[PDB]
Amino acid sequence: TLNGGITDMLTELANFEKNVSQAIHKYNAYRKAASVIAKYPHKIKSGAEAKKLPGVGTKIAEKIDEFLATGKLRKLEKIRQDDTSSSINFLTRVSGIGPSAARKFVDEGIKTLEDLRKNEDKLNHHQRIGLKYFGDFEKRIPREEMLQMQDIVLNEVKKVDSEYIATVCGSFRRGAESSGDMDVLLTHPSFTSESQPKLLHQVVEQLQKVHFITDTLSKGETKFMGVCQLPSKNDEKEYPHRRIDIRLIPKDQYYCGVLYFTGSDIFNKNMRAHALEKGFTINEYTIRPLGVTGVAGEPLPVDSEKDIFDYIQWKYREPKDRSE
DNA sequence: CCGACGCGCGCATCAGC
DNA sequence: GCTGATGCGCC
DNA sequence: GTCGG
Ligand code: NA
Ligand code: NA
Repeated sequence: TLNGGITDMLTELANFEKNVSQAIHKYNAYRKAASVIAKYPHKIKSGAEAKKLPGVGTKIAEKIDEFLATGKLRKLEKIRQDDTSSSINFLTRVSGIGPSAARKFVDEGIKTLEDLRKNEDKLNHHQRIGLKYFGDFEKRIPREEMLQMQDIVLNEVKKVDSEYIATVCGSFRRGAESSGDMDVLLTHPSFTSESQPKLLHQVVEQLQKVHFITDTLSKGETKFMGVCQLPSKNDEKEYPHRRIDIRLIPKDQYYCGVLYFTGSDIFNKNMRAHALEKGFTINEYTIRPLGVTGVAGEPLPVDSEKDIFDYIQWKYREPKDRSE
């Protein structure tokens, strides 16, 4: 809570910019500000003190002065009591309702969850499933539930084909106390960049046979997005439903994907800006050499995560320590 | 001053032909 | 019927 | 909104 009142404000402003204003660069500007402020180790006492930080400019500085002198933000107080704006903001908390659907709904008088319940006919399939599990989807997932979840995912995936490789990435892979969802990266030997896609459906189908996956938000041939729920012990309170994603990557790109999706995020930007001060370009799929021109060669065979630690030649930095 | 800002990705849905 | 654009939720 | 060419 050193600067919590300031970051809460910047994050509040950010959400309104994303959801009501539909100004995504302001959203990220506000969130960037909140990030550098949350990590600044002093109780900020002035907008001017703040403006020294990268991502804090004049306007956010002035907003801090008003916050620090009066407790509040006039613009925020006003927006907060504003029925149209705050309804739009709120409906975006329904998964499948982004800022356009929420603008559309608040135009036609749908402002609340109940209003959606009375107009299910006007929600696509994703939105219905977001509305149904609205509460569950806002709970975090404790690491201990992630382990049981990961037990089921790996058990069943090896059950369909012992040659599948599955990895749970996300902050969970780095050891997090809790997770917001489960991101599962899938691969098979029979799936290369130069390849046949039957493999995702087989795994989704097995996880629905054991009633682990309960609903389907979107499915294709390389990405699945849906809902899962741990089995209850018959007598106990039933676990909340959880968001789950499963990505079928090719094998020659898999460990690039594992690294990318594991992260953490800013770990990778260091990992990448400081990747090419060495001569091997990196993204999410491949590591490719460059030349004095700057055009890429052809990517060299990463078949374990740690050949991105040979090609750029860092030592071992495991899931654990990739905080940045 | 004025554009960049994830030099972003898979899938579901809509606008349009 | 199709393509391309736009909406969406994410590491 | 903040940065930088
Ligand atoms: Na600054
Ligand atoms: Na939403």
